[PDB]
Amino acid sequence: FSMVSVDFAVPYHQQQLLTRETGELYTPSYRVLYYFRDMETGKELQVSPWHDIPLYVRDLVRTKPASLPMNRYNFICEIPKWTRAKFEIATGEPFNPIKQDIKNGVPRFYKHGDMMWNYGALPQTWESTDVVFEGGYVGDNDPIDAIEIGMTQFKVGQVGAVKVLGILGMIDDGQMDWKVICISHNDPICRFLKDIHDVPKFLPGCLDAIHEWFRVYKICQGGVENKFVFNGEFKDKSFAMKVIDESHYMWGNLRKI
Amino acid sequence: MAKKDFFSMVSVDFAVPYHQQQLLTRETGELYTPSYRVLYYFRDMETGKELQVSPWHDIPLYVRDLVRTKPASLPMNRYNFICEIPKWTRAKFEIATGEPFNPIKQDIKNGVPRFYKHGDMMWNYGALPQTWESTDVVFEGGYVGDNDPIDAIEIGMTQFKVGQVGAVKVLGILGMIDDGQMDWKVICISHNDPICRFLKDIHDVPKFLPGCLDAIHEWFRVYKICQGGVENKFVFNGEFKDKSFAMKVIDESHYMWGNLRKI
Amino acid sequence: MAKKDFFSMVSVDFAVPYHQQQLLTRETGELYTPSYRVLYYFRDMETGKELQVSPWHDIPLYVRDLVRTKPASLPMNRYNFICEIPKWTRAKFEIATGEPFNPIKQDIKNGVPRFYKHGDMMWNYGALPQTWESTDVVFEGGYVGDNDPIDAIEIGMTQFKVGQVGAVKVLGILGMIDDGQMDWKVICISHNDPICRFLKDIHDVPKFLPGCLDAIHEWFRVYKICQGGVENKFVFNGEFKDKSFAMKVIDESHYMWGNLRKI
Amino acid sequence: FSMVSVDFAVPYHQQQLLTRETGELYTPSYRVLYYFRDMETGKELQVSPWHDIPLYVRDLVRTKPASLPMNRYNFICEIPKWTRAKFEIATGEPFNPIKQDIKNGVPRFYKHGDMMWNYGALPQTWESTDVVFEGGYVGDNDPIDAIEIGMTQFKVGQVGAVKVLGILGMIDDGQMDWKVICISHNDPICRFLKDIHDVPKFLPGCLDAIHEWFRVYKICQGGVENKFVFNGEFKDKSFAMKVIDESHYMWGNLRKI
Repeated sequence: FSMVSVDFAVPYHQQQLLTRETGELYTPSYRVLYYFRDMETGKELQVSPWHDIPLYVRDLVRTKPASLPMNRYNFICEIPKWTRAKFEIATGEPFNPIKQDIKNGVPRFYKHGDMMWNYGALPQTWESTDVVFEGGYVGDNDPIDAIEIGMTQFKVGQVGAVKVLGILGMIDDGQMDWKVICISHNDPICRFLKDIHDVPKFLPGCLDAIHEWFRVYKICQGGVENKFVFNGEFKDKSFAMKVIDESHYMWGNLRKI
Repeated sequence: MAKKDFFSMVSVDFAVPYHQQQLLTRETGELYTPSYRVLYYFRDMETGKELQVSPWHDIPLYVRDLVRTKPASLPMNRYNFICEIPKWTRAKFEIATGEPFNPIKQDIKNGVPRFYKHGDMMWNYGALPQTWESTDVVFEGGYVGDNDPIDAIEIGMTQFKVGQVGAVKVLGILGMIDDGQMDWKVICISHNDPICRFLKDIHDVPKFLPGCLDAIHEWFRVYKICQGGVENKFVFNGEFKDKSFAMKVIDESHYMWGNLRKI
Repeated sequence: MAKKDFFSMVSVDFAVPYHQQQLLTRETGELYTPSYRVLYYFRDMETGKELQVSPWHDIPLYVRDLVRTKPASLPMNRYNFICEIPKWTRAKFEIATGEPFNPIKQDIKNGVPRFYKHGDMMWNYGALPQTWESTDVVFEGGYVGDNDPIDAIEIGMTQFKVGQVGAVKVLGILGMIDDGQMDWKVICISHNDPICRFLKDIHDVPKFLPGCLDAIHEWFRVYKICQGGVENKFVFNGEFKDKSFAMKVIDESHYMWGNLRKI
Repeated sequence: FSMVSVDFAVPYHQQQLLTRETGELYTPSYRVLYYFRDMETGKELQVSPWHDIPLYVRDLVRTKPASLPMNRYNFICEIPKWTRAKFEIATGEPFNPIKQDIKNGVPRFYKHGDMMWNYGALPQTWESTDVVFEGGYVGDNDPIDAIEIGMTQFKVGQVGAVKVLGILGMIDDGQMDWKVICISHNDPICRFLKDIHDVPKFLPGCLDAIHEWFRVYKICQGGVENKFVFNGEFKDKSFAMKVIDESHYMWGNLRKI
């Protein structure tokens, strides 16, 4: 038996993402915490869903065609499909757990209707205010926002691999607020969706509905319609993956500080 | 002055050591002649550096990424599978357990390349890496191992190229006796197949792919008769054991493979 | 002389009477104004002749072809569904049970077209044709019917256009009380959805579309509060009954519809 | 309540196809018989899988887009996927039941290997010898042959709706022997397969393997390779649906006689 092998020692231990809840759901004390459980040792450590969860999903040895491009990102669901309690990552609290946003002293919920798709953020991203985006707007100092459009509803704070399909430039309170469009790698049609122009072929009405909702959800809370760069048009996954890297880079610098 | 920028950078600082490798395959020799070889290499995704590797010892048996985000309550079941004999074909290819870096080559009977006389292999047929069915171990019914990697039959609709590797979900196993030794046939399905997610365990195969398991039992039970030999014997009565049993057999196999290297 | 041409023409001579009809829809009026109408017609697939029809009385409740080739042992479950309120929208459209040929029109509150204040309808919402929930019948918990076609909520990923008709598989039912009367909400899924085949009965919805049934119960239970009213009441405790129960309710409904016409 | 409705009386009763077996499987007495069970009345009548089962699948009222073309044909499986006993419709026996073909006095089985796809015929079709096809070959006086390529294996004599995707002109003993390529309307990928050029995108190797098998299965039974019109090329579904109609027409005339 030839044993000639490239002694490529697998370093680190794989980690298992865990979440825990504390506080009373729908009240201001609710929090979803994240932890890593070493898969060899069993040791747990609290981690930050934002800084510590890989933006890029990778395994040790990639067996897919070197010619096939990569498109597997992690996605942190904040507002599950068919719900309206506005939850968010507490970028201010240690270990950035998920908390429900407070509008007054009262926990916030959308007045317009429900979030009809899983809504959240991509970890290890930062849309900086010191950067200027299309139409000359600056970032809103928050992780990049994502909308995963498959049939299955994620639990609050649930994380999973998605395939980026496109992006929408929404202006929010004077700043750039990209909404990345993506789909769970486990959804039945994930494979038939190659780029943003396929969303209407397989989920007719989905993109119009996403556009319309973000365009007007504030109006009924008193506000005004919202503005979009590119004409409320959805840019494709190439443009979207670029914005995400600019984003990952920006996150990298915030951490070097 | 509505700007509250207080961003906590508290994080568990986990350095991601190693560089991700990209599997690559290259061919040499003339297909269907005895010089044909499929060789495997790794390409450091950082440095671009390539090294030749062994599909048998260097491709992980378990597919794993750096941070698992699936429920900790969901048991793991994603193994790597190396295709040797593509679906719908009959040239017997194999991992060269004796040559350096165990490339894939065509099985030679005398000096003539082998092909199945009975018909074509109707499913992708191959092996699971980092496995070893040791002759020094006695299995069910008192048969020893056959000294080769574990055998696997992936049952999805799509056909793999020769030497193609992919993630599969293990569903069950068949204990066939081949020349006095134990020869497990692990039943799996590509994690990319449209029905992979509805196939939970071996008893679901009949529900979604009726005929499939009978046709696997049958082909393996008689494929040697036409070439002159006898039918083949099976443990458990030609029954397919479920994924739990199958995973234990695969664990045993990976353990033995581990010892094999240490010697 | 190897030609043996003896072709038996013995056959049961079943003449296929009627001509297949093609459903057609046409719109009139200005969308979102009270003049908007969606009208249905049939087009004889032979003669090309068109006739206006009623989406309510003329579209078959049961989808059936001339010779069923599915196992006689497999129970039938393919009903027609008329979409009134598309997935992700909020304009309340309805079948005009009072106008001739019952076209679809937008529901008018005073003289103003209606829209749901609470949010959008997140599933295609509509009715099953040839059904009638009679006021002269007392249902579970002693509530009478609401004098309209049965309500249906189709749960697939794809969104229907207003007034679009399609085959759906019935999976269960919810008994909501609406203004003292019984108001069934039949839960179904398009026969074209990728997971239609894995959804056997109402208890499978939670397994493949977790959240879905809770979100349906909730929206229907509170959608009226914001417009000033009260929460809504449910029979069976807001529980979703399975497809068998749901099919019996639909049969009863089709029977009553039959009487309705005879009068 | 407006009751104005187009009184379009539904005539005939729907029929349920039934099959029964007689004789000993794999011996010469095995036969699969067909019957219709009226769905109202319960009355059963023996029918012929060939003359009595609609070539076109139709329901009373078509609710699909009038713009969407029709492509739902019935398919009678004779040789199930992964098997080798050559069964066939007995075009000579009354009510054309399925019987196993007899090569000598011995029931026939393929020597080459198994039929790897469900193999059968389309009902109400006839490939006449008095007609001349591409390359100038005449028909082989039999129903049109079909290969349904989905993942699920049909039982012997099982009938189901398929979507025609293409066709292959195989020459057999001097005559034209079309092999229609199709897929069960229930297979998971049926919807992604639009035409013959999609078969390689979703089932790579399937068309080459189908070509190769029909090209050589006779060689080992002593014979020679087989010839194909069009260069062993698979024509698309438009050409295939045309051949099927010529076929249905021809069947119609055989019956007027």
